[PDB]
Amino acid sequence: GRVYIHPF
Amino acid sequence: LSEEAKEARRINDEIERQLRRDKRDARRELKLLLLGTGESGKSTFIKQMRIIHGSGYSDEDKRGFTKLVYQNIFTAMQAMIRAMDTLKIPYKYEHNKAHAQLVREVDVEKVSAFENPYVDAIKSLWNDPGIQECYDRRREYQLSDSTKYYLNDLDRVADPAYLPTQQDVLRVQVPTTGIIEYPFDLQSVIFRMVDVGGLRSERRKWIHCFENVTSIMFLVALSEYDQVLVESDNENRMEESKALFRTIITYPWFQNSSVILFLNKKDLLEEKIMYSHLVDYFPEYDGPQRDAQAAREFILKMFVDLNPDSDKIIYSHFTCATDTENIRFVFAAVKDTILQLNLKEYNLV
Amino acid sequence: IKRIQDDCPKAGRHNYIFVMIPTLYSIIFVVGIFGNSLVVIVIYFYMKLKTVASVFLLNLALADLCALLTLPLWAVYTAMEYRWPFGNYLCKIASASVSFNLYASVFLLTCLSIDRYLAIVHPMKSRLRRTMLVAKVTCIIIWLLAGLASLPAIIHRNVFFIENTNITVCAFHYESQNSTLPIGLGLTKNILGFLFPFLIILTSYTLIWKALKKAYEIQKNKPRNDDIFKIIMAIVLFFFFSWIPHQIFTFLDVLIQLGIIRDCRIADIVDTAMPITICIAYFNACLNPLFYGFLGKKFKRYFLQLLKYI
Amino acid sequence: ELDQLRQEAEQLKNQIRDARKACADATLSQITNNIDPVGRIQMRTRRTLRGHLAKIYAMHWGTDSRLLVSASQDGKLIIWDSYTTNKVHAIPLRSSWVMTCAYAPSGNYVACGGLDNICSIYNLKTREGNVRVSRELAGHTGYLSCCRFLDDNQIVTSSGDTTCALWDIETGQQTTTFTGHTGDVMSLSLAPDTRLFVSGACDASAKLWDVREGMCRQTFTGHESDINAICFFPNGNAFATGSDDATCRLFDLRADQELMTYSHDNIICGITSVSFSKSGRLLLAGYDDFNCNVWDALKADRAGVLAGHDNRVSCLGVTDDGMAVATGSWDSFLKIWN
Amino acid sequence: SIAQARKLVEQLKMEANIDRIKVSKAAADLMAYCEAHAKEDPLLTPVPASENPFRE
Ligand SMILES: CC(C)CCC[C@@H](C)[C@H]1CC[C@H]2[C@@H]3CC=C4C[C@@H](O)CC[C@]4(C)[C@H]3CC[C@]12C
Ligand SMILES: CC(C)CCC[C@@H](C)[C@H]1CC[C@H]2[C@@H]3CC=C4C[C@@H](O)CC[C@]4(C)[C@H]3CC[C@]12C
Ligand SMILES: CC(C)CCC[C@@H](C)[C@H]1CC[C@H]2[C@@H]3CC=C4C[C@@H](O)CC[C@]4(C)[C@H]3CC[C@]12C
Ligand SMILES: CC(C)CCC[C@@H](C)[C@H]1CC[C@H]2[C@@H]3CC=C4C[C@@H](O)CC[C@]4(C)[C@H]3CC[C@]12C
Ligand SMILES: CC(C)CCC[C@@H](C)[C@H]1CC[C@H]2[C@@H]3CC=C4C[C@@H](O)CC[C@]4(C)[C@H]3CC[C@]12C
Ligand SMILES: CC(C)CCC[C@@H](C)[C@H]1CC[C@H]2[C@@H]3CC=C4C[C@@H](O)CC[C@]4(C)[C@H]3CC[C@]12C
Ligand SMILES: *[C@@H]1O[C@H](CO)[C@@H](O)[C@H](O)[C@H]1NC(C)=O
Repeated sequence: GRVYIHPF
Repeated sequence: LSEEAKEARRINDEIERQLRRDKRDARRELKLLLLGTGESGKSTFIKQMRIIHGSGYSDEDKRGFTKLVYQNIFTAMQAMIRAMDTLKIPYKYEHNKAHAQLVREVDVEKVSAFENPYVDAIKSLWNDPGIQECYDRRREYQLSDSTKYYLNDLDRVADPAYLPTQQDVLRVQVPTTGIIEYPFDLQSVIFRMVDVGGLRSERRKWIHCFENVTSIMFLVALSEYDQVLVESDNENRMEESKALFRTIITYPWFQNSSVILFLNKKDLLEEKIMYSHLVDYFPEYDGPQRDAQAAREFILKMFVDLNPDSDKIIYSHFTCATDTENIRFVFAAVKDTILQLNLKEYNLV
Repeated sequence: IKRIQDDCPKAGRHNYIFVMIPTLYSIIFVVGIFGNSLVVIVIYFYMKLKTVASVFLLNLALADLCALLTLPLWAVYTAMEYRWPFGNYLCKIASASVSFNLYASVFLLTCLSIDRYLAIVHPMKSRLRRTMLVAKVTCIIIWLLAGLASLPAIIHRNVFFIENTNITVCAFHYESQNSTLPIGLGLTKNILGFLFPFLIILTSYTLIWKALKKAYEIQKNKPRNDDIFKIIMAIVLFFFFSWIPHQIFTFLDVLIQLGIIRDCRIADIVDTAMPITICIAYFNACLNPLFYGFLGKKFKRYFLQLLKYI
Repeated sequence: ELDQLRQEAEQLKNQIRDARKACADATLSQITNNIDPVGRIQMRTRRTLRGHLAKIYAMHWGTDSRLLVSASQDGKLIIWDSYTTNKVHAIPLRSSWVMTCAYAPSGNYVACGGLDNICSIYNLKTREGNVRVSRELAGHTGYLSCCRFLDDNQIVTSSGDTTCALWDIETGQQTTTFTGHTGDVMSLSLAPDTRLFVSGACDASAKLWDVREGMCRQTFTGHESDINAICFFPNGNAFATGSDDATCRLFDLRADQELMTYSHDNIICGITSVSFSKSGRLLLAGYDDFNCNVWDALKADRAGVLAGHDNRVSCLGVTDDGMAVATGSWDSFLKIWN
Repeated sequence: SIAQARKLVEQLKMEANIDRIKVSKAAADLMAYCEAHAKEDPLLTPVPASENPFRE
């Protein structure tokens, strides 16, 4: 699925 | 933990709760240091603010001032007799010479009632032209400005059934050798006006007691530019008040304290500048020589120019011994003093 | 290490992001440490923490300092084409470190806004209440409330294995088309992080603006209308225009997750823009020492005293 | 004729100086040259009493050497227990402007005064509930700067009208007036036998008064600026004066001369308080640079420094038994050292 | 003025007749007292912590 890899 | 240690902590805990309540209630207090010149109407200035700030006077409270009323009439007249000897003005009537000795004999403290032999003594001297001429020269020697008021009201003061009117109360002065405080409760904050004009000791010993004050109130009379006092080497009173103003500002204690500069007796300046000139007492003055508003602004500028800091704010007001806005001006100047201090600590200003 | 597939794995993988972004992170880290740490010295040594203002200004400097601490970790994670070599326990902490401190930085600025409003618009009545104890209670409640907002981050954040590219990333997984719990993270940043804090900041500085106009016109004595009013406009607008790009793209990512947005042509820009908007959200942390510090006269003279002691 | 009297006074002053110049064989420094130095003095703050809201201006130890009373300008008179740091009494004063405080030797009374020109006596024991004001000693015309309990019914006060007085608390009227000074009297110290007492004034002179006869016996004139503190040597034949000159000077009653001067080039701040040790070897002095100094009273060399106050140290006392020293400062905190 | 002068010369002539002993005799008595009571001074010679009423 959506992989949100950002710091914040 | 013995039995005794229990009661010791019970007593200690009761005290710590009381100290917490007093610490909470002390946040509502503000200390203002009041510094009168001396000739200024400092007494009538404070009493006026108490009348306008509610309160009032009652017959019980009034009867206390009755003894002071009579005492003031003697002092008033006695100072006139002493000047006769100095200004070398003799009496028009020979009868007054004897009457003058009686007035010198009177002891102000011993006075407790006004008796017939003293009524005449004082009435007769007021009638004498020499004394009236000495009264007219009231600038040369320290004399009450309210003598005419009471001496024209001598008939009611003389009567045994006498009650001072609110106006008599306002003018009468109570002597003080120590600090007296006047609390004004404006609901939001209670002001503690600390009057230290009558300490009569070295100032360096007790000046540090007011290191954290919010503001300093200076009461100066505008009608002192021609009142050369003969006790010293014929020195102008305005110069002495300026020296006192300059000295107080330069103290390192009041580096964080604002200054409220009340200028008193502006109505008397208007009446007296008609026949008196400011340029011959202060050569730096350059005005119409007949305007009462040009002199006011010039006198104010001399006092403000004495401040070297350029960061200490000086608030100025003109009082005419009957202004009803004195307490409201102090609230506005103190509120504005707190606001600027808040801005500085927030790094906004 | 759980094994999953990335829905569209080419989003945000550009050459100019793997070099420019780690440079910005390092630059902000150097500047932010130099600035914020300087402020903490001044408040403890010269202001001496005798006033409520000191308590709030110290916490704001502390929150910005701690947010920058874990920045080098994300700088090298982005440098190596998004590969996490630090292990699960480190991504658990590093994700929480950024979210916790950033939430506290925003919440503290709201507290300064309300606290400044009381001390300026009501200088007389606030003296009874604005005591040191109330400052301590407010500060600890702020940090506790930031921890509860940052808690979903420390829970969902986890290391994953991307079978599509054989790359170990640590991130949040939106496995469901609804996935209500992870999207509560998205809306909390949007509502509890921008709207409510900005409405309070806007309201308080607007009422401060009116009061200073009335106060300066009544006295009319040597007023410095320029400096006080420039700072209020600078403070309010800088907060808005340094946080609004990130909150816009956070909202878009919420729409992507729900299913409203499905095309990867614009899921590519969203993952491309997000590193940029995080860089300029840290501008607050590296510039707060200026706006809330040295724009006043007191800190300027304190720094000159430090300069003399070299 | 005025010139004849002042010339006679000048001749008498010349005779006074000549007599001293004669009985000046050797200085105290020369006699104590071959003596063992005290060394370094290490004192640590055993206690720290908190509870005052504003600056502390005076403290006085009880005779039992465990209870001490302190005065602050917040309007509180607090009695502490040194051992357990428990407050025994918290008296609210009518005027918050207080500059002095005293503790009765019997332990039943305390006294205080200040810019109100009045000395108030508070009864501690036998008064159920709140302690009440037993007496209002009035009659001074300046701020009251020191008071010391001679007995339970006799207190000696010094004021800013350049005069000292001896009061009878029961009657309320002053019994004797000691007026020879030409400046503000700032300090007052009683002899161990309570038959003599020295006073320091702002005219940079100290005088020895006889309590019963009420006359000035000797005048000591070594200081340049104003004297802030004074204290008897335990033997009773000497006393030490601290002044704004940043120097402490020792005087001897029988020699009628200044013996030694305790000064340092670094010290430029005024001296606020002074006290002696039980043996008289250590002379403690509080300063305006926020710390106290301990001096070897026989060699005039510094032996220690009592730091730990961040504002001016205003008061300083040593217990009767010599166990502890209590210093209070404008930081609103008292500290007991050992 | 004149009255104050009369009092001052009276005080100065009254102050003159007090015989003054030599400093060496006086200075010796200061040393004699300090040595006799040196042991009893607790601040001069630190007391063992067992018999210290402060800090146990
Ligand atoms: C912070 C505000 C001003 C937005 C800044 C956006 C900047 C940092 C981003 C957005 C668009 C990005 C550009 C997009 C495309 C390229 C092409 C590449 O071959 C060189 C880098 C370059 C030129 C990027 C440089 C950085 C860039 C300009
Ligand atoms: C990195 C930033 C955010 C924090 C550190 C900023 C410091 C280094 C900068 C910002 C404000 C600058 C000050 C601005 C104004 C003056 C006034 C001048 O008469 C002396 C230098 C002084 C005091 C500058 C010193 C350096 C200064 C304090
Ligand atoms: C449990 C964690 C995740 C959230 C709560 C953190 C709390 C307990 C910690 C973190 C920040 C700390 C604050 C940091 C700075 C100050 C100001 C200083 O004068 C001491 C009190 C105070 C206010 C501290 C109180 C305790 C504090 C608020
Ligand atoms: C947008 C929001 C989340 C920012 C933070 C606002 C809240 C958390 C802050 C702003 C106002 C702060 C309050 C200010 C005053 C007090 C009074 C004190 O006696 C208890 C704490 C309390 C009640 C603080 C609690 C935390 C508080 C309510
Ligand atoms: C986050 C990036 C875009 C930086 C944005 C900074 C902007 C929003 C801030 C920083 C400097 C601030 C300016 C500082 C000074 C003034 C002068 C005043 O008379 C009008 C407002 C104005 C012009 C402020 C407007 C807002 C401002 C321009
Ligand atoms: C300076 C403040 C006020 C606004 C900054 C907006 C910046 C952070 C945001 C807004 C729009 C974003 C852009 C949106 C779309 C793209 C397309 C992509 O292929 C390169 C990055 C780029 C160009 C983003 C760069 C960052 C960006 C420019
Ligand atoms: C990843 O690993 C698998 C084996 O597990 C291999 O077949 C594949 O080629 C590798 N690379 C990619 C891009 O899948």
